[PDB]
Amino acid sequence: KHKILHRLLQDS
Amino acid sequence: KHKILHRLLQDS
Amino acid sequence: SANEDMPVERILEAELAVEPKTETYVEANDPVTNICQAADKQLFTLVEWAKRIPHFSELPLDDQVILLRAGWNELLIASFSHRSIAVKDGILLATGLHVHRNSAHSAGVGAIFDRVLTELVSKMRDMQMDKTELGCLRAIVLFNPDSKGLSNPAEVEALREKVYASLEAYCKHKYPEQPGRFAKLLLRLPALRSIGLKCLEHLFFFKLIGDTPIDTFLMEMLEAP
Amino acid sequence: SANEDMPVERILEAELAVEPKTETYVEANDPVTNICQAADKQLFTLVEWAKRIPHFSELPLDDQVILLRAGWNELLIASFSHRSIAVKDGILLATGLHVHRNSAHSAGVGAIFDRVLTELVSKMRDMQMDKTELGCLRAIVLFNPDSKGLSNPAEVEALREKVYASLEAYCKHKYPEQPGRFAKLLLRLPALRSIGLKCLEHLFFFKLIGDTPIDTFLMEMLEAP
Ligand SMILES: CCCCCCCCCCCCCCCC(=O)O
Ligand SMILES: CCCCCCCCCCCCCCCC(=O)O
Ligand SMILES: [Cl-]
Ligand SMILES: [Cl-]
Repeated sequence: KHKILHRLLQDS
Repeated sequence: KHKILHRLLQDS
Repeated sequence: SANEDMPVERILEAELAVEPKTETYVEANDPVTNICQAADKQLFTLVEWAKRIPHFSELPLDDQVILLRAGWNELLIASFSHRSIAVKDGILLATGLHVHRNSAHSAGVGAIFDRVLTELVSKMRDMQMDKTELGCLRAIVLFNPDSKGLSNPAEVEALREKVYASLEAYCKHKYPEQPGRFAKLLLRLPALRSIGLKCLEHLFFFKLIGDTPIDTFLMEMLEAP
Repeated sequence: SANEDMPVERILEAELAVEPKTETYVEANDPVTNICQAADKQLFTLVEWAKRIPHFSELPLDDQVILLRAGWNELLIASFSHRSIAVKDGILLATGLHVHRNSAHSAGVGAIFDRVLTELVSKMRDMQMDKTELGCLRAIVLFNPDSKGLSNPAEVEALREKVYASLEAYCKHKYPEQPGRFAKLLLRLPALRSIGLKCLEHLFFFKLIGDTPIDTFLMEMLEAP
């Protein structure tokens, strides 16, 4: 899952 | 307390 | 040679980039609620910190996720502990709140609070641990090759080794009169691990009892894999 | 200089003095019962080991007690882990019994058993950790200045520093081609701490449920201070 963490890691 | 540990540490 | 593939300058820059701007602290109903609000806030900042550590952003996304889920609690504890060397019987939260020893004891979390002060804050203060050293210890924690599920544990091990080679060189150059300093830094990591485990046990209890607000990112970190 | 007040020769002699004499291992109803019987046996041997570590016997008796009560579980885990580098999917107990991965999983302790194999045994094997290095890591664990209630934590800190100064010198002399080796040894201590905490949680559960025999010395170590 880890929705928030994936979103924050993507955003460059 | 620690009866066994005290006994084993004393014995020289 | 150490410094070039993992430069301590970049690790210090990561620390300095994410420092909170608090002019004057004030004492925190429940300090545990304030600590949990600060932890949620600082998880967002932790992701920004990790992106600034050399090579972290080049790992596979799934491995970035595993390392931050494995490390966040120790990473946050190391940060607030180092921030707190400035006060005598308390911790400084990133929200600009202070939690006094007495407040923590009065909230039923005295024992873990005392471990943080005695094993981390006081020891960081006693040796004047600097921000480069803190950053390097945090980067060692982040690059944890024992984290379960990594696609390539050997590449994380290699990044950890580059950090500790760079930290040792930094310590020998800056503190040549203290040949034991590098070992002394590393030997705070078992205490950090133990304190992190106990803090996570508390947080799971706070979630279970349901009497402590837990915001969305902190809640996500408490979810099963 | 390091070596003279805390000689690695004496730490190796302590290791070699207490090694079990097992010619041929055999597979262990309940492997957990066999592990608990071996732990009780090895607590007696641990006291003899600690007496042979330079300066330990010169500490106040109450501080000797605090250090062994704080450290025993990590000390025993480090020992059986290093003993087990000789086998591929198991651990070798001091009683001459082997516990296979499959036996541990079949007894409901698979997850912790796998952590021991992956984070300790395999890593000790991969780097060919030697008995001098093992002995020094164990002496660092024994001399834990964070142990609560010590009469003079600074003297225990000083003994720890003498061990790690001696270990570093030993590593530089014997393994000069591996400049990272000393750090790599120290960086097993957080995993050892975590695995020790989880093993102690298991042992408290085994005591609570009451379905696992726990002999007198192991029982005494599970008593409140
Ligand atoms: C410090 C005592 C712990 C009290 C109860 C356990 C809760 C665990 C929280 C640990 C993470 C805290 C993060 C603070 C973030 C910060 O302000 O820098
Ligand atoms: C190894 C998996 C653990 C299974 C359940 C937890 C029990 C904790 C026991 C840890 C101490 C074991 C000591 C063995 C002594 C030895 O033979 O050298
Ligand atoms: Cl230490
Ligand atoms: Cl490591």
